Amino acid sequence: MRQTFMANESNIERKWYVIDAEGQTLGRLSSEVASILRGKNKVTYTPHVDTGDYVIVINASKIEFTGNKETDKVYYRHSNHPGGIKSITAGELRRTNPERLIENSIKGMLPSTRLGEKQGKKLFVYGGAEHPHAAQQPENYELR
Amino acid sequence: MKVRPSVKPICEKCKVIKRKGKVMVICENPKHKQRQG
Amino acid sequence: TKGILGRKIGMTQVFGENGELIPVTVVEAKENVVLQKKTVEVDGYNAIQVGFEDKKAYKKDAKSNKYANKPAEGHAKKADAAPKRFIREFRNVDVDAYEVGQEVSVDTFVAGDVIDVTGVSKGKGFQGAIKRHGQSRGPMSHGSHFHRAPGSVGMASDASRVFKGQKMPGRMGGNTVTVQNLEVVQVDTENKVILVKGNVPGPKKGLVEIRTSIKK
Amino acid sequence: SRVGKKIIDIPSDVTVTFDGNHVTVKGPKGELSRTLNERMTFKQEENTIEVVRPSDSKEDRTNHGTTRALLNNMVQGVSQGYVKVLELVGVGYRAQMQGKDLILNVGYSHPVEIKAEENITFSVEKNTVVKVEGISKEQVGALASNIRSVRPPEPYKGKGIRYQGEYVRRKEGKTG
RNA sequence: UUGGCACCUCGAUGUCGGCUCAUCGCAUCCUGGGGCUGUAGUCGGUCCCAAGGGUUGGGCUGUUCGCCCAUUAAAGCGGUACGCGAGCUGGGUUCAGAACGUCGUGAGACAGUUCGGUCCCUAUCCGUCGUGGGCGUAGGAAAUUUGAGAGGAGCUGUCCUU
RNA sequence: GGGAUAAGUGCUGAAAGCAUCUAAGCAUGAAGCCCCCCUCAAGAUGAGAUUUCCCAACUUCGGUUAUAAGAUCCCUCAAAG
Ligand SMILES: [Mg+2]
Ligand SMILES: [Mg+2]
Ligand SMILES: [Mg+2]
Ligand SMILES: [Mg+2]
Ligand SMILES: [Mg+2]
Ligand SMILES: [Mg+2]
Ligand SMILES: [Mg+2]
Ligand SMILES: [Mg+2]
Ligand SMILES: [Mg+2]
Ligand SMILES: [Mg+2]
Ligand SMILES: [Mg+2]
Ligand SMILES: [Zn+2]
Repeated sequence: MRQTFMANESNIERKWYVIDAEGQTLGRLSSEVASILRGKNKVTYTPHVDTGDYVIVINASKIEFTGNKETDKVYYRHSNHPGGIKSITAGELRRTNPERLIENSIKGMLPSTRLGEKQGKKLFVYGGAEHPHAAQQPENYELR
Repeated sequence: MKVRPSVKPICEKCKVIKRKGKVMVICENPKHKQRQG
Repeated sequence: TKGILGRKIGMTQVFGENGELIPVTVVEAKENVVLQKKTVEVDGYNAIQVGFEDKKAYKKDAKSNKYANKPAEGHAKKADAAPKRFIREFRNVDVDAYEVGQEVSVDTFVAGDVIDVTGVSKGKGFQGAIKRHGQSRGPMSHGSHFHRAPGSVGMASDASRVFKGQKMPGRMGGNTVTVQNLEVVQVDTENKVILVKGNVPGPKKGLVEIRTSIKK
Repeated sequence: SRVGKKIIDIPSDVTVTFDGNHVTVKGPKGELSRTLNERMTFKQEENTIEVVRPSDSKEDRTNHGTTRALLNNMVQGVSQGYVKVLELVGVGYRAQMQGKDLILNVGYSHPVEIKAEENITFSVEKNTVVKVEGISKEQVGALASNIRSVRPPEPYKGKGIRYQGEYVRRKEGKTG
């Protein structure tokens, strides 16, 4: 007998969290944030609807790497023009666009589906210690 | 500079060192400068 | 660093101090007025907006761009100026040296100033690869059936596609072009004209922007 | 690490004060401040200092040695200072002082100007002996190296700028 | 590269060279930066970094190669169906004619030669180059704009002076 | 011209009392890398910014309406096609 609860927009409640990148390892913070965005921490998780929460990441500029990734982890992209490969090291990207660094790390951990894109839109990243979303009244969230 | 897979002393004054992950020989004789590669 | 807007009148020549023949373009740059002052505080960057060539005042049933519409009339009236035909920003000047509503006379430039001139190049319409991209023709004889065609557009199975940037027939000209390091040969304040050494982009009557040369 | 274990003598006129990792040494000639390895402890005796490493790991031994050497260098720099002497070889190769800066004429079509830095003094003797004096051993070495690299010694006649005690290998020039 | 194998294609995957258009690798021809030299200097030798750009006209031959003439900073080596024939040519080469040498009794034959000899196609889709319309961008509009991104450019001689 | 680098060149420096460009630390160093220069660019759906313009009646009171600012049809044209 079919009795499985299914979440839908009428009964989904999305909260706002703030997570501090400072002193956190890029990938580990990223995987936990991705779970939050997908709603994997809710008992009402329902795969075909977004049951996840909003996440603000602050102090992205203080995210940290292990090993020699600062100079040796290289992000490549292609402009779809012949020879159009462009690269930037993880350290340089942390210096010049830490927000993008975190955003790409997290979004690489979400499904490439319409729903996954939508869920990734609930992430807001800031290099410094401030965010402009006091109106959403976000709660501090402790990793792990 | 000698760049070659076989880096080793050529005279008794040659000194095997390691710089930036590379085996090298430094010597008073410049001919004996070697870098593994 | 200085800036002004004018219309291209046409080309002529002048004889220099040693009798050298100097080709010149005549640029009429009357009726330049500073309409707006943009700042990092308000706009996020510093620049002066200059309006050039008075157009007619607003009227009820206007049918052409000759008559300023109400938004434009309000914008210019805020600067206390008549509405203008062309409006462009100069970021290369010091905003503190200008006041809104101020005139920008051709005398801002002096003979010998090195300048960059920007315009929209003449349009040519739909053009083929020989003209548009300067490619070589095929043979005109020896049995050829290849004269003005563009030639091979790719290779083979690798890559089974044409790469972006392939040069092909299409619309030609009508592009923004900057010519660097021209010279102000002469300034005629009575006629409101600047004689620029050499040639500049665009048809006659075309809008041209003159700035202090960026390279120095 | 014997170098690490070795104790540092403090002259009476030199005062060493620690602020966590950061340390600063004052003396007759000047003040030197720097941040040392955070895992090294300091036994600050009234007349002497000792460096203590927590473990015997490779990293601890290496950093113990370098920390002791650096602190000793700071103390001796404030006390006695450091000097490096270069000399000019070659006819027409000369040096002189344009105030505090040093201008060298060494076989180039232009003179070479070396701007003096804070805590550093240049002195020219006989127009052919430059000497760099400072409290920072590192800074003295760096500036002496720059002066030498303006035109280092060449092997066929020894011409150029050398450290006064430097040994310059010599090669025979023209041969049949 | 010469081959080996015979796995896709024989209800067809057009084959050499050239032309047009390129594009990529770097094991770098020039130019830039270096170490060693049996580097005096001017030149060189050898090795390392480096792919940004640049890297010629002619004689002969179907030729690719190659030799030669004259230049150049240099006249790089390779991949892309030995790039590119629904983009071009069609000189070579493997249809029918004819002939020589040769082989064959003969019909004929020869990775021997010789003269001659039909290169079709109105672009549906992706791709590419241009150019419009819709809606979106939480009111409807006119102008001026930031620049996330993307594209372009990137070469070199000689002479004077020191 | 600027920033960061390659091969290199070094300073200080221990592990390893010496030596040592390297481990910590600090310099310097290519037509190359990121910029500087030129062009496009907010369908950048993350759709940004500034200035100026328009602004009422009727409503089953959710909403609607022709109109406003504005832009077009049509027409005379060219620097555009
Ligand atoms: Mg050997
Ligand atoms: Mg031709
Ligand atoms: Mg024809
Ligand atoms: Mg078939
Ligand atoms: Mg290489
Ligand atoms: Mg002939
Ligand atoms: Mg082929
Ligand atoms: Mg084809
Ligand atoms: Mg034929
Ligand atoms: Mg026959
Ligand atoms: Mg017979
Ligand atoms: Zn030796």
